[PDB]
Amino acid sequence: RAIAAKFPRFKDSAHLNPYSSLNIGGRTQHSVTYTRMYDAIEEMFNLI
Amino acid sequence: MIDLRLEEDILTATLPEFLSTRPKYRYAYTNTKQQDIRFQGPMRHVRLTHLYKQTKLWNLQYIERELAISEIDDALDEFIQTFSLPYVIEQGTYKYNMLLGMHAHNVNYQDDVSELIANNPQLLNYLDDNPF
Amino acid sequence: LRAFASSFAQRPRAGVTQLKSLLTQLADPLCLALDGHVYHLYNVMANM
Amino acid sequence: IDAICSVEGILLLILSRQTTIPGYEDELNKLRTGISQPKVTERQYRRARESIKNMLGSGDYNVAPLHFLLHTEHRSTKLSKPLIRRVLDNVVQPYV
Amino acid sequence: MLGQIQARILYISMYAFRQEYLKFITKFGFYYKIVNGRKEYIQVTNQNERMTENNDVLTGNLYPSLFTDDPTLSAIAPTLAKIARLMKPTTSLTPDD
Amino acid sequence: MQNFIPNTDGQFHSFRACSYAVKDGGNIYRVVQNGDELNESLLIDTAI
Amino acid sequence: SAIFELVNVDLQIYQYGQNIFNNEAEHTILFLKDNTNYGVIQALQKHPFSATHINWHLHKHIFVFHSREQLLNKLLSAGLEDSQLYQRQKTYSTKRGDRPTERMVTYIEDDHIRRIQAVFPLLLDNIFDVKLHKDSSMTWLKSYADMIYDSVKNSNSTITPEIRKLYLRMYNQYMRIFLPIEQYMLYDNTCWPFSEKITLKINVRLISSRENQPVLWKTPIDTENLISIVQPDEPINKLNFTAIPSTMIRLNDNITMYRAVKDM
Repeated sequence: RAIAAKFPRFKDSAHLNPYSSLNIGGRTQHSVTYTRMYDAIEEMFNLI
Repeated sequence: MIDLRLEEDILTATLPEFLSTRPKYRYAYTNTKQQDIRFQGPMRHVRLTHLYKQTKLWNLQYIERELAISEIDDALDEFIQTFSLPYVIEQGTYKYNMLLGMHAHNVNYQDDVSELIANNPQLLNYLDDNPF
Repeated sequence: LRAFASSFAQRPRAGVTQLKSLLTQLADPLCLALDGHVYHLYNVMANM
Repeated sequence: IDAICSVEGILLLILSRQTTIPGYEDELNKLRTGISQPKVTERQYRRARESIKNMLGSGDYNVAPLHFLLHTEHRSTKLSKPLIRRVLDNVVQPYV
Repeated sequence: MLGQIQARILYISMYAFRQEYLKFITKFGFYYKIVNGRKEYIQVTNQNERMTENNDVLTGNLYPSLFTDDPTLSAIAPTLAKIARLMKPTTSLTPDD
Repeated sequence: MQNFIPNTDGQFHSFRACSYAVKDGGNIYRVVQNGDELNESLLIDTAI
Repeated sequence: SAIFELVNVDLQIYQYGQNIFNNEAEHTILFLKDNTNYGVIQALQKHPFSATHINWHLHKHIFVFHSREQLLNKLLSAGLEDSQLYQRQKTYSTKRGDRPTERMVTYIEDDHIRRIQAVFPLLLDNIFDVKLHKDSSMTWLKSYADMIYDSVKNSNSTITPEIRKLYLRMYNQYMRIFLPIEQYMLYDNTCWPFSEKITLKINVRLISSRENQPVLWKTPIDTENLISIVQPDEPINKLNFTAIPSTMIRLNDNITMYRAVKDM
């Protein structure tokens, strides 16, 4: 959608959405980032 | 190296192959201290995403020593009952194309076409030619 | 209804038939007034 | 409950041309020659029902639940030729 | 209210017992239906799907999982059957002459 | 006399609550579940 | 007898299947208060899912199921068993027991279940690899039970033609048990007073595969009749067809060049 309006972009550019969705086909799974955060905390406190 | 896509073309009516006895692998071990485990057969598209943590498969690639053999076996068995793919069987013969499926599982349903899959996984099935 | 029974089965399907009955019961007297009174009006207007 | 059922029945008798009784069948075609089906609809049906209700009563009670029943009419209760059946995902089954 | 019961059970166990819950959700899935005389399961494709809270379960051919006999339930994931078993009534069906 | 529709049949395993209804020429009235109002959904609470 | 004279209630007990760690009663047997036949018909009228054998034990037990489609599988299993029993009876190799027949009776006026139970006593010849090669067998039964209405209702069939009358009887009675000419010689008097020496079996002899090992055909050259290639309006036929994968039955290119070591 960026290029299709002839904005200035390097042809075939990209980006990194840091997050995920919450509406995969209209079912709302549980926001995976929560898991990626929770296991991190868990591992770190186990280590400490 | 590249385009090892070999038209494996498994058949939809046999995707319950999953419960295979620890799908054949290839172990190796050298002084690089790697623990390399190649995957033989139709399973070179599976990528242990940031899921599967705390599964045995992860915690073994920290074992510094030489890797025992039975560990590979029972850990693979413990892993295979977690892994899954989307499919639907219907009347007639159909091939599965085994690629978009593995992919939309390889990345856990985050790119647009995965929405076309998770919501309706018949489009993965296809007849004689042109799975796309 | 057949559409519901395809994608979303974990959802309830009583309201659909409920308002099916509602819509029919509400459309009866409307169409009554339509074919019983307007028809003649359209004949007249068609001869204007 | 027998009282409300009999009310509904008798009212079902003088409407809904598609039902007779085992016998006469003609003085019905003498009686119901005043309704002029199918100009009849809800607004009329409820008037019939409540007018029948307000002419019963000579010792029988039929008041409080009967009030609550003349109360609930927001679902288009027309009821011509009822049949009890089973229901599988709102697909009526035939009588086994 | 099996829908509610199962929903809350599963939402609470979602991280305390991840291994068991994961294996369970991918083998059985939290819904199942009978087809001819036998019953099969409709598993979950995506790894994590927050099961809907309310659902039109008990009326019609869509049974709730986590409540089948199926001792495989016990084998695959303990600490879950070890709960579901604690709930089934198991008294009688005495008729009423 | 009041209680005739049984509430359960033992196992929460193959129960499938009653499915009788009346058909009235297209229109359908179930007996166990009808999203029409005047049937207050009960708010029971564990706290008992 | 003492019990029933003392209590006067029907007695119901369950059967909890194999694999001990299961507790759900897949069905329930039920004993009657009056071992006579009239009581059997009576109690069978109610209890909306029921069946009973023909063995004398009939007088003492009726069955009660759970669902509509839990009957089907039990009836089909009992039918396979009756096939085996009819066979082993044919050669007078009857084991140290009883129960002339295995089939069931029921009062479910279900088109499907009645179709099955009617078409069944005409296919009591073949052997159905019971549980050793279990298979589409029951599905095939249901299909062939369906693929007769296209024949017994329409004309232009292999009805030849009397099978109509016989099949219509079998489908319309529900009370008689139809025994081929052999079994009737054994079913004496003490069961359902509703039976008949059926005969005129339908001629379909089907083969049975061996263990998983495959099958080979030896397409012939001698015959007496022919079969048509593509519809009698057109030249060349083209069956544009699918193919098998290689993860299925593989391809060996290894040419066996040696028997015992001398050949080297």
